[PDB]
Amino acid sequence: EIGTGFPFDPHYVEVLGERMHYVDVGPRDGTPVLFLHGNPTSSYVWRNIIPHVAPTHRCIAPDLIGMGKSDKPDLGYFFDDHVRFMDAFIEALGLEEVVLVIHDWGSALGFHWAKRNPERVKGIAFMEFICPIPTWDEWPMHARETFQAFRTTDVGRKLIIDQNVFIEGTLPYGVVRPLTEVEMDHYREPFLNPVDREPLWRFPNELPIAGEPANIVALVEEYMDWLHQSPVPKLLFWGTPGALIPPAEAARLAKSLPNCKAVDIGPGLNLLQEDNPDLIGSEIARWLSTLEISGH
Ligand SMILES: [Cl-]
Repeated sequence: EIGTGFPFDPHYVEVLGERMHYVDVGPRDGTPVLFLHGNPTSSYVWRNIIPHVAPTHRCIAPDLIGMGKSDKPDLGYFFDDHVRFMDAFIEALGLEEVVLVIHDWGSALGFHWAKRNPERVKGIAFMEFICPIPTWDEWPMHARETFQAFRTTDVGRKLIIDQNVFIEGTLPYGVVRPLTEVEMDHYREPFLNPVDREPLWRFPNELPIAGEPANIVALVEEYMDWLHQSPVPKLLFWGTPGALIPPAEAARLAKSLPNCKAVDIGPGLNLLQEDNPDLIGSEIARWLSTLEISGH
């Protein structure tokens, strides 16, 4: 009873001269809800969540540049490249105020956008998000060893670029329930050609771990300090054991962040959307019905 289909018409918009693919469903009668995926997923990750929200709120879910059905410009696919394209995507759709629903690298994009444009963010739903990781000791050995290997230019590229391990390993390892072959083939579609795998390797190399890279550590601290002082409505989803956000950290954030509701999805690792999309979609729709936005 977790759906494998993608029941949305294709949309594409030109952004900095490149095409970006996106979902866009639901009425243009209020504040749209912008869904931002991370590594190594696409808008496909939101397929079972959006249908709970779309009847009453417009849902917009882009594929990041170099990912999903978006174009593949010859870039390094550093976080700042994703910032440029996601800022331009939001402007190309003429979005004014938004609600954010964000995950993994999509959460870095959304929180960084919110810090720069705080008056335009009416709420943030977030899960398995990017915050500073001051020590490798915070991760279990198996995850520590694999990401330390990923964060090399020789070994890391052989694994992610040549062997496609982020798709063939990290992805199904991040879902507690078994991902099916149909779902794996959806996630594999953008990365059939090894030369298209650059974003999958640059992303782990950008993760703010033990002080490096220092520019990402600084920007992440900046948007976490922003979040910690912001009155914006917040909805945090978490699972057990989690990956980036263990239960103990979710419990801390539930008390430290202003105007925050936390929801336990049950068993989960990084890809919570693949373990309990029904609860995540149901709870986003209930929370949207409490915000001071059109339709309240
Ligand atoms: Cl990553």
